[PDB]
Amino acid sequence: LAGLSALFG
Amino acid sequence: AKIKELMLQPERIRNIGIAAHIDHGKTTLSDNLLAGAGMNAANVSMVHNYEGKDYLINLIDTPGHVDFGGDVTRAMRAIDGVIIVVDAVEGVMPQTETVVRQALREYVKPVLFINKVDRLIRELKLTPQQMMERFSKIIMDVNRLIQRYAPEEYKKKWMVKVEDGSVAFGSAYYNWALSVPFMKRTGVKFNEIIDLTLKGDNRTLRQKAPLHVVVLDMVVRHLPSPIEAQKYRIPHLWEGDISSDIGQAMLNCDPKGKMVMVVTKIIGEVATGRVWSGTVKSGQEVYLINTKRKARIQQVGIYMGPERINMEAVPAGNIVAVTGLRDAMAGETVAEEQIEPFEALHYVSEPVVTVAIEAKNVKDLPRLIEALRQLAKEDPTLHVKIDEETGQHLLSGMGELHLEVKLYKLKKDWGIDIEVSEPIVVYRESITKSSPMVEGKSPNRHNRFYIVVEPMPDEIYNAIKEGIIPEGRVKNPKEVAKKLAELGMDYEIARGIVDIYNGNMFIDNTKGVQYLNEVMDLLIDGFHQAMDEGPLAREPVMKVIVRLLDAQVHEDNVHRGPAQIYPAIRTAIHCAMMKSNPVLYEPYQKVIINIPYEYMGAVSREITQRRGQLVDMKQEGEVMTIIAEAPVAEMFGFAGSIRSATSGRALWSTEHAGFKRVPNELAQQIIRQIRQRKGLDPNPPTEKDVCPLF
Ligand SMILES: Nc1nc2c(ncn2[C@@H]2O[C@H](COP(=O)(O)OP(=O)(O)CP(=O)(O)O)[C@@H](O)[C@H]2O)c(=O)[nH]1
Repeated sequence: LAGLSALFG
Repeated sequence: AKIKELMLQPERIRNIGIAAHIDHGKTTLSDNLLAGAGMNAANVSMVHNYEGKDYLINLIDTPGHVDFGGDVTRAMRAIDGVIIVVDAVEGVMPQTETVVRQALREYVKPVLFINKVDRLIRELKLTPQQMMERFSKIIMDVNRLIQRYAPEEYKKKWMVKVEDGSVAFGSAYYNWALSVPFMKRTGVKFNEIIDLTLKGDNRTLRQKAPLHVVVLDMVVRHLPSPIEAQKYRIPHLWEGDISSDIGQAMLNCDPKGKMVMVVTKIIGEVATGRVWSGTVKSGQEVYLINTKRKARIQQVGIYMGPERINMEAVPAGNIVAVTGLRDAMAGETVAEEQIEPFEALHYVSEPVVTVAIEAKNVKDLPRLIEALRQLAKEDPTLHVKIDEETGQHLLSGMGELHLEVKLYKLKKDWGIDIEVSEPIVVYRESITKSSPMVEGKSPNRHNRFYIVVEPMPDEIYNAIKEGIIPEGRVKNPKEVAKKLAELGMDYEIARGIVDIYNGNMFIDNTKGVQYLNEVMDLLIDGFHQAMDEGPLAREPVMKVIVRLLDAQVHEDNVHRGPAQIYPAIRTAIHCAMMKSNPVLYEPYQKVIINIPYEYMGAVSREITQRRGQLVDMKQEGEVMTIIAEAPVAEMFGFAGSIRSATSGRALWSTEHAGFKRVPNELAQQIIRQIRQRKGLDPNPPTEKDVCPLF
């Protein structure tokens, strides 16, 4: 779910 | 333009299907998925380049109606991997939790695709991190389902990993997706999609983050090859033995083994199915393991895009279209070493429920009849009254939903909002004990027939309807008689067998009756008439044996018309029946209910409340499949009662269970109501009304 945050930036 | 020989290599094949709630996007997704790679239908195939190597991906038609157990489960064991599709606005629904349950049931590996993300951005107006929240909770929902129902060997590496690209996000209508690998490889992040979206710059987005690329990449990178899959799939798939040399024909994906395939669906006649082992070509030989007959194929072929293309030799692990297959069902195991099929022997059944239909609009009069008869031969179980103007037509099928599907053909597809009668249950009539002998005089008093009727032993009845003994006039008495003599019947009675008719039979046990052979066909027509409508409520007759013991036939056909043979034998049969304690029979259903355990009592209680009984019960971890029997007349409205009691998480079906005797206490009331509906006097005629006097 850390990868999910990589998609936003 | 030349891709026909990928099929040699099993580990580049992907056998997959799309699981989705409705309106969630699945048809659209599939259309633009495979249009995106160049070029309901049964199967549609697409070739896609991933990491320099080309993969042949199979997109198989997969229904999602959760009030259909059988089709849904059948299509999903046909596939090895599944794309679960969830609307981002709506989220993981109970129905989604279900289709996921079956997907995962037959060891199908899953990948998540959140769809309709454009709706989040433009329409619902969310901050990026609200979207993160909503994405992550859909993901977490799905992964507690995978937590909960996955096989113990898989419930933590069959989870979905947003970070390794097993979860794609996007919009199927605007041909775009995004996963972390595609970002890794292209530098596309959410900000650009949001931006481009908000500008309305669809075409850039289309080809800056293309749907079919992101999604098919996820497929190949995460959904398993046939030989990837069968290693764990075929054991669970059916109760065979692996030690067969056919066992590791199917255990790996062996083309040079014996061939073994299954039919997924049927369509001039064209069967689409999956090849488990071996290689078909046109004209070998195939035994249809439990459809009575055996046959062979006129054309073999494969699928390119949406188009039906013809080839010859296809190995295992692929999807094939074949023709020439007469009576194959959906689910038909076709192979030639004879083993037992992958799912249960399905009873071919007779229609048991009926509704009356009337067009709203006068102008839809002209040939509704052949539309409905298109489906009457599309689905063999359906029967209707053809032609004239009655009011108009009775549609007879297997159950409420079965028929009401057809209703929403009456207008999702053809153009008529419709008024349907209440449903009626096709009942039947029979006897409980053997009769004394009864005489049938013709009106001219010249022909006489001495008969008895006898209740049919359930072994022989079963024998007739599961096909062991055949319907129709007997074309081989000597051979048939033996097969009756195998069940507890007297051979010297069984040899006089003449006719089999709809769960009854007619036997000639007469010795030297001159001219009998001249009326015998008429005797049979009268017999049939006697069975078509019983003496109690004019319902069809079952489980009755009519034995002709003696006869007096006149020497001139001028005294032997239908006019005289029909009424004589017909009323003899009814009179005999009335003396043999005639009873009503009602249809039953086998009900197969699959649920999470928490609901079982409720489920159970529901079945009890419908005069039903629990027959059997299969458990796999936290998923529970309850098998019951309940009378059709008590099963109306079940989808509602059951959706309420399992909160939409039940997945279920029915099968024909045969007919059983109606209890005496309810029998009378039911008979009176049937007669009343039919425009007859409520009170059933007794033997004194039916039989002639002194
Ligand atoms: N905004 C938006 N709408 C979408 C997206 N995908 C599908 N839709 C819309 O949802 C509607 C229904 O989706 P559809 O793909 O037909 O779902 P379905 O599986 O075919 C359900 P049915 O069998 O009843 O036709 C379509 O009109 C389509 O325009 C998407 O990514 N974004």
